Amino acid sequence: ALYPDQAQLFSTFDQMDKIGLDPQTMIEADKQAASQSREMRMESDKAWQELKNDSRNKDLSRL
Amino acid sequence: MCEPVSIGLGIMSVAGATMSASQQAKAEGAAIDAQNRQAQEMIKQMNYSDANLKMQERDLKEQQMAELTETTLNGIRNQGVRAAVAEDTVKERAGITESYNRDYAAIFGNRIANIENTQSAIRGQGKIIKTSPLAHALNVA
Amino acid sequence: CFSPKISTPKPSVQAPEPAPLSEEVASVDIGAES
Amino acid sequence: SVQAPEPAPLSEEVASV
Amino acid sequence: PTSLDASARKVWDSWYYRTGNADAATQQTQRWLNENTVTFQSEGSDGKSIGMVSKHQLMVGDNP
Repeated sequence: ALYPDQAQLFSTFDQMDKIGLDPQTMIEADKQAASQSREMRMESDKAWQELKNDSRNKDLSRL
Repeated sequence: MCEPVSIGLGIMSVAGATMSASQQAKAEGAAIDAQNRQAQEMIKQMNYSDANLKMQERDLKEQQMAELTETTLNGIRNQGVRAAVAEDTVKERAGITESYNRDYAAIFGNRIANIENTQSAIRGQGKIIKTSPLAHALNVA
Repeated sequence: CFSPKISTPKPSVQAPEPAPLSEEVASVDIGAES
Repeated sequence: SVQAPEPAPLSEEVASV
Repeated sequence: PTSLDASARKVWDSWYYRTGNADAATQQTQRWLNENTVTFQSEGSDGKSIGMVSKHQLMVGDNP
């Protein structure tokens, strides 16, 4: 809530403490993700509003 | 892997102290002798005053000079103060036996004041009163 | 598999000093002439 | 360990009964 | 500052070319920008910034 511009590094921390992965085998998935640059649409400003209003997702309506 | 001293340290590290004292003594003393000779050789070629030297030479000398420092027996060296102020076979000493052990008979019967570890304790006008660095530092400031 | 041994470090004297300051506010000019 | 050696003393003071 | 638009674009372009992320190139620019400049803040409880200058319009002598 204080630094909302570094949410990637917090995910990196979280995956090492809760899920259980090791520091390696993520410096190798990120490298191979680069070649297939995804950017496969649905990254916009109105795409979030639709995603937060589906009846299927009820943990995201109350936020 | 063939220097006489570069194998000595390795064999001391591996074998340890399982041998007698003399071998460890020599193995440790070789490198000490080498270091002292090198440092003395470098120091000889230098100048004395620091106002006649370049920058690199000054830094080298100030870094490598400190290995000649000694701290424990300064007083015994410097006692030779007697000449500045004025102008023994253990038996004559009190509180010390012939085998360099304490003599309890005198110190318990005759009420001996102090023990003369070194000379200059006989009579004495040189004072030299023990002090503490922190008290002096507070006194000045 | 052996008995390792350590070496006693040589005592060194360099005079005590307090911790350095991060900002290090000092004189603004370098050079004897002014 | 061994923070600093102890300088050798010139002479030492004791007491008695 | 209007005097720093020219190089910020080039740093952004270089990072985007060198990697693939479009959101790791917006983050490395800000580190450079915030390490080259100085920010001032208001005296109220809220801390909205009210300025931004460069660290050579403020030097007084030859000390770095």
